[PDB]
Amino acid sequence: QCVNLTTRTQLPPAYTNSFTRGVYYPDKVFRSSVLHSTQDLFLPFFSNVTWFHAIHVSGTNGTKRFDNPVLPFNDGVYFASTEKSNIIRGWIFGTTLDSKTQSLLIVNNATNVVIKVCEFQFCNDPFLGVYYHKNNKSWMESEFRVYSSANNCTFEYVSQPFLMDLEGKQGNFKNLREFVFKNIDGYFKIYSKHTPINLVRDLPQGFSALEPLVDLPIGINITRFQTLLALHRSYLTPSGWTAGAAAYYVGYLQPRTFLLKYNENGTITDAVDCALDPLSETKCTLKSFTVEKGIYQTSNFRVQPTESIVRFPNITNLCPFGEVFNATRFASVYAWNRKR
Amino acid sequence: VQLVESGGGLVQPGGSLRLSCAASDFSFYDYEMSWVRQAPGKALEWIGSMYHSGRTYINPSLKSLVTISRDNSKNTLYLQMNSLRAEDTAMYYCVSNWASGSTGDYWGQGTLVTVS
Amino acid sequence: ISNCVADYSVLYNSASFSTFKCYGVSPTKLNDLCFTNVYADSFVIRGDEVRQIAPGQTGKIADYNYKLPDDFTGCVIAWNSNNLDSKVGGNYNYLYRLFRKSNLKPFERDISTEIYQAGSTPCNGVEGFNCYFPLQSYGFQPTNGVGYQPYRVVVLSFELLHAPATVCGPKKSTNLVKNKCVNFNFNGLTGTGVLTESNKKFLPFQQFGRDIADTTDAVRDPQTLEILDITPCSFGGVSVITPGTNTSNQVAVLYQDVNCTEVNVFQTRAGCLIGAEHVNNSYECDIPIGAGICASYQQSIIAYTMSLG
Amino acid sequence: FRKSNLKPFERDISTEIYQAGSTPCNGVEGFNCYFPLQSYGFQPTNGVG
Ligand SMILES: *[C@@H]1O[C@H](CO)[C@@H](O[C@@H]2O[C@H](CO)[C@@H](O[C@@H]3O[C@H](CO)[C@@H](O)[C@H](O)[C@H]3NC(C)=O)[C@H](O)[C@H]2NC(C)=O)[C@H](O)[C@H]1NC(C)=O
Ligand SMILES: *[C@@H]1O[C@H](CO)[C@@H](O[C@@H]2O[C@H](CO)[C@@H](O)[C@H](O)[C@H]2NC(C)=O)[C@H](O)[C@H]1NC(C)=O
Ligand SMILES: *[C@@H]1O[C@H](CO)[C@@H](O)[C@H](O)[C@H]1NC(C)=O
Ligand SMILES: *[C@@H]1O[C@H](CO)[C@@H](O)[C@H](O)[C@H]1NC(C)=O
Ligand SMILES: *[C@@H]1O[C@H](CO)[C@@H](O)[C@H](O)[C@H]1NC(C)=O
Ligand SMILES: *[C@@H]1O[C@H](CO)[C@@H](O)[C@H](O)[C@H]1NC(C)=O
Repeated sequence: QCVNLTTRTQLPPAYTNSFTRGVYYPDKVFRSSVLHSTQDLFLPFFSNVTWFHAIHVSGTNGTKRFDNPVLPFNDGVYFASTEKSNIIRGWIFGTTLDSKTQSLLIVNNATNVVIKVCEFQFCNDPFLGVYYHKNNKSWMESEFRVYSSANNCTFEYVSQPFLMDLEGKQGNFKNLREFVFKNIDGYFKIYSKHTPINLVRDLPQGFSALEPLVDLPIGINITRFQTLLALHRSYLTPSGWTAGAAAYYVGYLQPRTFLLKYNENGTITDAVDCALDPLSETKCTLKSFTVEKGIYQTSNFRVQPTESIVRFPNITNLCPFGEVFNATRFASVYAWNRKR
Repeated sequence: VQLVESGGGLVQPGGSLRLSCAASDFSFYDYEMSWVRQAPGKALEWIGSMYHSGRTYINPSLKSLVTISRDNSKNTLYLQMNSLRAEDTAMYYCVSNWASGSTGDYWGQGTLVTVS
Repeated sequence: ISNCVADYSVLYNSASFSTFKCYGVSPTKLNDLCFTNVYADSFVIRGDEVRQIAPGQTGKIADYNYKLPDDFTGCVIAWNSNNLDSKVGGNYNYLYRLFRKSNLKPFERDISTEIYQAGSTPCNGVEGFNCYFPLQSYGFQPTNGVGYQPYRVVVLSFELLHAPATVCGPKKSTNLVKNKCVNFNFNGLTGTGVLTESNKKFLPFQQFGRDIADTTDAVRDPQTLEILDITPCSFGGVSVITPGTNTSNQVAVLYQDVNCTEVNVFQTRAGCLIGAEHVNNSYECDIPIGAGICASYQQSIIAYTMSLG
Repeated sequence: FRKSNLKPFERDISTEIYQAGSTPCNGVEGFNCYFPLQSYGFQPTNGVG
């Protein structure tokens, strides 16, 4: 609770490669063995995934540092996280990062998920208040240190918690939870899916057709967000915060055009962009994943302008609307005192 | 505890008893204090009302019978009852913000008022 | 109140209220009329002031409690609480106010109990000459008239903010039939067709599905979670086989690709042709029909199979 | 109020009491069956509209 010990880590994002990530069902419509082209917000393939590596255990002796800077939310963001444990408690979507404005919260509270958007009272460090009561040996789960106070709650959500640990095998899965959070037409949509990974750290090259979970009609616009981290009070042992280490990934969504290959069960099998390279853009025109030999006409190239220039007359003679709008006496109806 | 009460037990008719109603801070004292009764079958009857603005408006047939004193160290209220009657025999509560309903108020432990 | 289902229909018939005053909102259509937010406001008002719950009539209460705004979005409701709040002896619980700095504006919780003057002389912290108690109490007696009886009043006010609607109660439902042309309305999907059991394999987040060219084929009812196929029931043009008015008058009519079991009668590949008998012979016909079947008039219209030579 | 809408250029003279609530009146005056006709109040210093 309220631990400001970073002092070293505001590193530039170490961009890596995302091979085939960020594909989703942008609808609730079943399609069987057909190819559909959509104009929505997607993550471009092979793009720079903005890697904000989480708490850094630089290995000499501990030295854990908080690595959760407050990040902007233009139109849509893609999230990836190994999260062997539930290090990240949730998200801090808001606008002003202060009081007098509502902010959307998702809290892990690993018995059930409580999505709340309310008026809040930003503390020194927003994290789930997790201290012992000094009795019952129970960690706290209060937002009273996420925000100094909570008031005027317009939405509360109760359901099964988002983060499921289905490993049960002492690793070798690493459970790369994938999230994209999209705010369109005053709504809020939560997408996630759990997948197994045999790789060490790099994202796999496989395809992850991810299914939506819930839609939120909050209506509150978000332009800025922060992520939560685990915190636990130390003990009387021969302080202790943020047990373990994590690694968190961020990707920004842009309006691109995809064509989605649908299996005969309605699940997405493949996806090809229409703006990366000419071959992929050629497949979009023919609406097929295989194109025979020959020559195709796809689109046209335009030389974009570089700047703007304005040329207006140099006179600055200050038109006399003062004596017309504020005239001493407006003329009669049949004698129009026209003033050129 | 944010709001609590004190004093009570057995009240001697005719005498003076220095009842108390402690708390944790003065910032929680919006907007009213009140020492009321909820008799079985009787409608809402409020015996006291200490206001946030340092005002005590009571039933004209009761305010003469009631002494008023407000503290800020422990944020306790001093009130004295004399010539007691059996109509006050209930779980005598110190309800802060009694008129604010049963969500912005605290109900104390309670006591009894009996006449031998 | 936000994101909840309002049972306005049960309110009208559950019991009897005192008055139901609506302006701009019809009472019966509140079931399907939609707002954004709902406010539940709790009121305790004297019987004489029950008719005074309206913009234009004031008093000791309406001038200093909460002025009624000119932007009402909702209706007032009250009921008789004489058996619960009226008794011989009176009640002196709920607060009055005599005079303050100014009248309380609509929707302003000026709950404070500061000292105010009725005249012009200062109070100096002591209430007295031109400085009176700004708090008093009700009085209700059953031996008095109707205007001096206690009441419990609850008034609803709504919102129409720039946000998606959240509070409406759809108490509308209908049974399910199959193999008939039905003008179904499945959660906003409106159309006509025959409902048949399907063998498709959906996923538990897909409301419906469309196969090709944006045409709906399977729809999932959101009550028991079954996938139902959609098919527009039989249609087609009607053509008349005639030998001409001058020659004769008997005619035979065709129904394109329509089974006559759903409508002499002869079954052909282009629908059941009625009005002509099918002959087992085969002649060089003149009027073509389709799929090798034709028709000719030689003293009734008779259908053949084309004889090439 | 009315049972339904009015056809173009239609006349209404009948003023029979009809159901306006939830309880069956069967012609009984009072609650849930409103008297239809109402009288306006036109004051010289009334509102602009
Ligand atoms: C729950 O209800 C309201 C929103 O649902 C919140 O009210 C907002 O916050 C302030 C408290 O009312 C208001 O500012 C007050 O009003 C005017 C404007 O400056 C000033 O006269 C007051 O001094 C000012 N109060 C202070 C301490 O400065 C906001 O105007 C008001 N905004 C809206 C849209 O209502 C409440 O804050 C909230 N309840 C609590 C306890 O916080
Ligand atoms: C999903 O598609 C695949 C084939 O494209 C199918 O999955 C298996 O198909 C066989 C065919 O009989 C079935 O016997 C299996 O039961 C299916 N696997 C499982 C785990 O059920 C299937 O037709 C489609 N639907 C599914 C898997 O639910
Ligand atoms: C990622 O960023 C670096 C510089 O910041 C740039 O050189 C590189 O081209 C980018 N990678 C992609 C796929 O755009
Ligand atoms: C406007 O253009 C230039 C200014 O650089 C100068 O000749 C003069 O100020 C103006 N010339 C006109 C009005 O012809
Ligand atoms: C006209 O007169 C008013 C007051 O004298 C002044 O505020 C306003 O700016 C004037 N309008 C213009 C176009 O000058
Ligand atoms: C809907 O309600 C009926 C009875 O109330 C019940 O039989 C049915 O199982 C319910 N279906 C769902 C998806 O809740």
